[PDB]
Amino acid sequence: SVPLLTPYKMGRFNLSHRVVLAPLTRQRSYGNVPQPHAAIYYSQRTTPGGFLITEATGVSDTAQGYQDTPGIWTKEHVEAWKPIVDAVHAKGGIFFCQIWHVGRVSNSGFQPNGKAPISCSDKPLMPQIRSNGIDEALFTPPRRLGIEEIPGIVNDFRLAARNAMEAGFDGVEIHGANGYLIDQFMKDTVNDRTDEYGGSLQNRCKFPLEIVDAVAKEIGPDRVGIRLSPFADYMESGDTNPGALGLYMAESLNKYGILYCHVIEARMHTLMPMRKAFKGTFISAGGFTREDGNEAVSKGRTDLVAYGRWFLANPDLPKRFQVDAPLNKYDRPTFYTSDPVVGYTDYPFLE
Ligand SMILES: Cc1cc2nc3c(=O)[nH]c(=O)nc-3n(C[C@H](O)[C@H](O)[C@H](O)COP(=O)(O)O)c2cc1C
Repeated sequence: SVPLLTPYKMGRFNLSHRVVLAPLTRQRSYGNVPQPHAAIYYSQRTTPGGFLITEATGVSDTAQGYQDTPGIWTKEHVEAWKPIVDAVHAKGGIFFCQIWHVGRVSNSGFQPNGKAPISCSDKPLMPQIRSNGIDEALFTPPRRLGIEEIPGIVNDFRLAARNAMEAGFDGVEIHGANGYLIDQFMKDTVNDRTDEYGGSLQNRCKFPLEIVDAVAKEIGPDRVGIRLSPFADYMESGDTNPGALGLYMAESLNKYGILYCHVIEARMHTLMPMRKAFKGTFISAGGFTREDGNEAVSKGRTDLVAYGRWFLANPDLPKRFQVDAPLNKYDRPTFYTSDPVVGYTDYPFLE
């Protein structure tokens, strides 16, 4: 009866409902290592046939810009993620690992040898902001990547995709949104390169398309999604022509025949052109209510809807939605704190 709670077939996966766990950075993977507490967390949010996306997961030793976000670039990361994946599988979840590199959204304190964060350009991020006291930028201005270094970062994503499979994930979500490394190349206010990776829409999408290319070759395009936010400007990532960026990307990922395109809504024409252009599954995110999502599903505006904050705060979100029970309030001050339990796995199920 309830459109959000109607099954849906995502390529070769059968989903019981359309209520997806959005990727949610929780900063509790000590030392970039996934922790057994995450096994409880994602397990609590699993339903048979539910689709879950992990928090963003680093592709390399320089992919990090916050403390305690997990990697999947070492054999060690692989082994620690296995029991988390298995717990999700035990309750019948389809579980995709979202893979990112923060690029310029970082500092020397997060980089090996204390070196500069890397980006498509050397454009400094929030220059008005310094750390407590020192006249020193909070976001250590980034090093512009040599074109000789770009294939060996695009390979970093190919390899993280490989290690996701090793850990047993069903698939991978490429984090091409929110002002991080992939979005940095795509956005015209950030990418001012005068080589083949910059200086034009096509040049600017070369990077993401190379990444999609290498991941889908590694693991199969049928296990590959990408997240885009062409309309956002998180971390100074706005585009002067966001409708064009969006359409060119959605159109351009058709060639590759990947599984899904997952897009964050603007401040609300926008998502539709991308949806009609992209032939596979479409996932919409950003400020959905139950009723917003029921409506988007029934009117064919999207196939799935990712909920981030409400799902964070309600381990049984899909059930609650099935029934319209009241939701737990989300406690913002513990989104990003570092306790294994508090504001992480102590949001309650329905009495
Ligand atoms: C605590 C917090 C962490 C997040 N971490 C990520 C991230 O790892 N990757 C990502 O693509 N989006 C991230 N998001 C965005 C969510 O996936 C989602 O798009 C956003 O919360 C808007 O959806 P909502 O209205 O359901 O909360 C995060 C959001 C919050 C609140």
